[PDB]
Amino acid sequence: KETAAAKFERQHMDSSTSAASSSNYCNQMMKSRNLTKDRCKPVNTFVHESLADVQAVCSQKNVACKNGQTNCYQSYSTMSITDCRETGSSKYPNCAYKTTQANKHIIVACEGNPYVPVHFDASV
Ligand SMILES: O=c1ccn([C@@H]2O[C@H](COP(=O)(O)O)[C@@H](O)[C@H]2O)c(=O)[nH]1
Ligand SMILES: O=c1ccn([C@@H]2O[C@H](COP(=O)(O)O)[C@@H](O)[C@H]2O)c(=O)[nH]1
Repeated sequence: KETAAAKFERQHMDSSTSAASSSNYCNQMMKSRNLTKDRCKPVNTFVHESLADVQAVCSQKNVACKNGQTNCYQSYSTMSITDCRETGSSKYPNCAYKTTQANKHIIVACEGNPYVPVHFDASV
């Protein structure tokens, strides 16, 4: 079975491009990472940095998570990210997304041993 760590990688990691994200990026990426299979996932962020760099965030700035948990960590550096947000006219199974590239600090929740990202919380 897929570990929480592997699920984070599937849902939130895209090291292959620096930013590129054509206007079509989210439409394609959300489908293939199986984020559209059962419903259209409303909001989802992909991070364009190395896995080691995103894993390192788990030892960076400890911040409160949105749900009140204490295991969130904010990256010291900005990172290349793409936000995918479902459009108003998007109709499952034809999931449609607006693609927005940005350079922001990421906030992830980390768990386990090894202590690794398991949830994408926010960007700031
Ligand atoms: O900037 C964000 C905010 C939320 N999410 C995803 O949306 C899910 C649900 O978010 P929320 O509606 O609980 O904020 C999160 O678990 C996370 O996967 C992102 O990818 N990026
Ligand atoms: O603030 C949070 C939110 C979620 N999770 C964990 O992240 C994983 C994926 O949750 P989600 O991003 O699908 O909500 C789960 O194992 C959940 O317990 C946290 O550790 N902290």
